[PDB]
Amino acid sequence: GTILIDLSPDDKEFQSVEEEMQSTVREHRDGGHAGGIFNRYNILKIQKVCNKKLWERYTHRRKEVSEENHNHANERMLFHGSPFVNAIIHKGFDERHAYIGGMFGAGIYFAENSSKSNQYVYGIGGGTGCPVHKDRSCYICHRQLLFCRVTLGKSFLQFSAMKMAHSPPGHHSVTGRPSVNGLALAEYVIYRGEQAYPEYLITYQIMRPE
Ligand SMILES: Oc1nc(-c2ccccn2)nc2c1CSCC2
Ligand SMILES: [Zn+2]
Repeated sequence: GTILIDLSPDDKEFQSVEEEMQSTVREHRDGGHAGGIFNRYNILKIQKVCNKKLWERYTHRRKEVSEENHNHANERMLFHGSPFVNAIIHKGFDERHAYIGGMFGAGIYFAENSSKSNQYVYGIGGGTGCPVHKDRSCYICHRQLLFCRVTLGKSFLQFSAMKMAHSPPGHHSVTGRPSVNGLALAEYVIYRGEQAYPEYLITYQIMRPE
């Protein structure tokens, strides 16, 4: 079902995805332990994911959420990093892709900062790093993450952990907001796979700083 269409570096679409990817980078408090040490990426490839079946399920669910939220789906483009990016782009988000130990329970987690999702590309805590060198800060191996369409609808806002099986009643997602003793950066959780579509597949390296 899924077709990958390579975007050209001169396309305005490639450029706006690239800029979001680069501009939403932050320096993490773990000193790069999980995701590596870098200030920016080398963006090699951005591909559009075209799967009609997945898109239609996504738009059908988006319609439902929107009608349940005063005609506002509250859609945003958000990043997702995962060792499962290949299964995701062919068959969609399902419960294998959930982060069970997440602070808001087993849902699918998205970030508005690419570097946050970069921490999960090789696994939770960055796992054991790249398959070839077992280096969480590998500059050689090429990484992939997704820039996704996410339907948040009416989002339930939290500053601290609260483990849930689904979005609270009358809500369609949970947003972790940044706070003093809490999160450094935002996080967004959906508990239904049809509320995200993996629109862009980004191949990149983290860059070694000067
Ligand atoms: O992009 C992300 N991915 C994952 C993740 C976790 C387990 C399996 C697959 N992905 N977690 C988070 C983010 C970004 S928001 C913080 C949590
Ligand atoms: Zn490597």
